[PDB]
Amino acid sequence: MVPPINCIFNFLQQQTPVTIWLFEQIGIRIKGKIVGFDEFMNVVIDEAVEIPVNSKGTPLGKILLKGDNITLITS
Amino acid sequence: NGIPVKLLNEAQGHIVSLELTTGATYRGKLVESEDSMNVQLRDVIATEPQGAVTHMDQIFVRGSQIKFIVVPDLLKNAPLFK
Amino acid sequence: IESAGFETDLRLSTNGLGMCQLYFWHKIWRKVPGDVLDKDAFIPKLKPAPINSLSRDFVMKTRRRKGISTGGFMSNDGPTLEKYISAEL
Amino acid sequence: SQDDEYVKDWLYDSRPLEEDSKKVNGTSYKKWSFDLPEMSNLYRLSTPLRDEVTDKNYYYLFDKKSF
Amino acid sequence: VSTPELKKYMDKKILLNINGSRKVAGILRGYDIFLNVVLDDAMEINNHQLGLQTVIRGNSIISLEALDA
RNA sequence: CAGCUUUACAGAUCAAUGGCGGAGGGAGGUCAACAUCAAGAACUGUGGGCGCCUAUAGAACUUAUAACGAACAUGGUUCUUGCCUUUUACCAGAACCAUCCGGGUGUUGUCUCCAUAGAAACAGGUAAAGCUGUAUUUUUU
Ligand SMILES: [Mg+2]
Repeated sequence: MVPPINCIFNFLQQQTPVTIWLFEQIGIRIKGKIVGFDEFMNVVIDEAVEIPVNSKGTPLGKILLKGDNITLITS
Repeated sequence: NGIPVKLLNEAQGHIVSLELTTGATYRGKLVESEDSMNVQLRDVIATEPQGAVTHMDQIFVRGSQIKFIVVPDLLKNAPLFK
Repeated sequence: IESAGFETDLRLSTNGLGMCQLYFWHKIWRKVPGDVLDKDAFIPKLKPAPINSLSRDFVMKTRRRKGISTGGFMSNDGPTLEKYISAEL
Repeated sequence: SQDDEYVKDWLYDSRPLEEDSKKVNGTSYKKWSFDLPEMSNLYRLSTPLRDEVTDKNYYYLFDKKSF
Repeated sequence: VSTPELKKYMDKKILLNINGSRKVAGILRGYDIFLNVVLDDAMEINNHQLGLQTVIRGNSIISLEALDA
């Protein structure tokens, strides 16, 4: 068994290709690699990229995204 | 403890209906319930908001999404109230 | 066998301070002392039979109970030829 | 007036409690309802005549039924 | 504190209904008190997979349906 | 400590309305009378559907090592015995039955000793009694 806290600790140490979907949001996705972790689901992401959905690679950098509006993570 | 949530968990086993925030109704045997209404069903018909019925074996739901739950007429009788 | 009115006797002796019990789930059988197949075997008619006489008494008495033995005087023994090899030669 | 501090005053009366309106029904003298310590006193006093056998087992093969 | 009893659904594929009519197929890996589903990623709704191992947030869950019996 | 609800206050307008009203004692008594207490574990009423079935209210007392009594007599009839031999009187067992000494409640009434008010709330305040109260994923940030 793996709780989300432990799977994100794998994503923390690895820093492998993450793709993030967003809460109350279908129009945009993110593509980066997990760098931080809070006690809440707040995670800072370096090498992040704004990726509009397959209904292109748009510009985005390193971001502290407020993690209460997360949907997906996959490193 | 929540006296409506009390009723829900007491209603386990009966053929109960369930509509969510999405408006998609359900109907079948209940299995599990908790403080946060983490509902499970068996033999559940799953009518989409348009009316498209899809019969399925089971389902699990999160309490935040739940709107209202149709309980039978048996829980009217006893024994939660007095 | 020896157990009969054991609870009661114990209670009596103990002045009702000895709530005793008996039971049989182990199925722990054991040899009755004394050896089956003896002629004289025992002493008493009324009194409880001795330790070394016991098995024989139990057998003959039980045969009587079960109606196998003929009258009062009888014996449990082999129904085979050769005079039982002249009684073990 | 120390061990027998409560009953001593009334233990020797025609009707043990003529008044004592709390402890008995009244003067009809039908019912009673003592407090604890006086009951204790009564018990202690009754040591010679009291039943004095708590182990209900004791009457084994000596009950009315047994008889 | 009340742990949602997903040990009946542990190591089984599940059709997770999530925000905006989106679906997630995938075998279950674990969970927490917030219902955040740790699962092996599968094809997302014709159909196409994003990621290998995923962690879905509880707030975004609409439902989760027993694909496997 | 805050909210609500209840009571004793002071005066209130006293509408609003309630409710305690076409408001009416208590404690006892070697005091009565009445009912009634061994029965499918057992009682009674109420409706309804045809003496009964079916839902509804109720039910003091006495009990499950079974009994109103944590107690204990007596009398009768038979049947059996004993002492005997003739009966009473008796022995002590049985089965039946009765009598008696008492008991319980419930209801009436009387007898006694104490009593002895025909109106208080609302707006609050004072004080006291009954509950609740002290955002970062499923309730409300
Ligand atoms: Mg004559």
